[PDB]
Amino acid sequence: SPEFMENFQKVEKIGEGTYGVVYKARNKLTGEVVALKKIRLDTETEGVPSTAIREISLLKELNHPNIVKLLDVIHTENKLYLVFEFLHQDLKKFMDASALTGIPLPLIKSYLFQLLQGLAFCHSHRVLHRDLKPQNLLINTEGAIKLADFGLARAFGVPVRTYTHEVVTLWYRAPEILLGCKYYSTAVDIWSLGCIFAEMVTRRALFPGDSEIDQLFRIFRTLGTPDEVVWPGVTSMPDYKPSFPKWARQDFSKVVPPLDEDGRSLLSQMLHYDPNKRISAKAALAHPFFQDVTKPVPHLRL
Ligand SMILES: O=S(=O)(O)c1cccc2cccc(Nc3ccccc3)c12
Ligand SMILES: O=S(=O)(O)c1cccc2cccc(Nc3ccccc3)c12
Ligand SMILES: COc1ccc2c(c1)/C(=C/c1cnc[nH]1)C(=O)N2
Repeated sequence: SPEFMENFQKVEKIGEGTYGVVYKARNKLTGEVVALKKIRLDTETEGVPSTAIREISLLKELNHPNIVKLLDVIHTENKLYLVFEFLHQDLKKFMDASALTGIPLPLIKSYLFQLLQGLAFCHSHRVLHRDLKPQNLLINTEGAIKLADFGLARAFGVPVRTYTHEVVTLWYRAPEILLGCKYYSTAVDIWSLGCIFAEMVTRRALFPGDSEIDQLFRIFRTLGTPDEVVWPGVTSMPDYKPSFPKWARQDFSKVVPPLDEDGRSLLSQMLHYDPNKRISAKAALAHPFFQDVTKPVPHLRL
């Protein structure tokens, strides 16, 4: 039974994603709360490009406990509304609410483990998220965390220039992308997740840059400016410049003080410069850091 936008009551804005504001809404019929993503279509040059639709088809096929569920799609004139299951909060809001004490370690471990399961599934299904950030990681009352707001390799609808997409995205962007690499791999998601892991532990973003070059310099200042020994081929990457400052590597003992050797070991493998040495989602699940992983329920307040 087709739904119509007149069947949904706006409740409040709950997020700012790649396509603008995300609304919490209530289906006037069932009384069910949902999340709405609006996409403005620009049927100009030729209409909707098959290419973009292909990526979306793969996303549509995804079915996993750690990937937000799409409940319905609503088409209008030049618009597209996606009706999603509503989850309590996103990771950014949760961290902001827990910044005075920080997220308990078992929860950090549980969320990272679940995100790795979600990514392992995506990567084995030809799907990369590409824009991982705390804001698009959704947590529910039952302790689950889910991936949402996937980035497409190909632009789909009309772009939405927000701080989140133009700037925040940069903070979690893999160095090979910043250096203009030809074709990147699923490893770019592992980098993003590694940055998020660090952030959950320190309660502060690891590399908050405001431009690609500033982002790159912030990364070099902490992990050290990469070289051919550490990352074979780095000096020949499209945007690499011999004139980049040469910073020495800082110890994770200083970068993420609270973590023990198992945590640092995992983090180091996720933030490896060489995409070829960066741990895979599947391999990460077997890391000893998750030896005592459980399924705790969070302390959500609003
Ligand atoms: O294929 S649909 O079932 O609509 C669909 C289902 C779920 C998510 C979608 C995201 C973008 C475009 C779609 N299709 C689309 C294609 C052409 C014009 C407008 C929307 C999506
Ligand atoms: O919205 S997302 O949270 O990524 C999403 C979540 C769950 C299932 C999805 C299926 C198709 C397209 C999506 N996203 C999408 C990405 C780019 C443009 C249009 C739709 C899906
Ligand atoms: C950006 O894309 C999406 C897709 C489905 C979603 C949310 C966001 C979403 C966000 C959210 C933010 N704070 C509570 N819920 C939600 O509950 N379901």
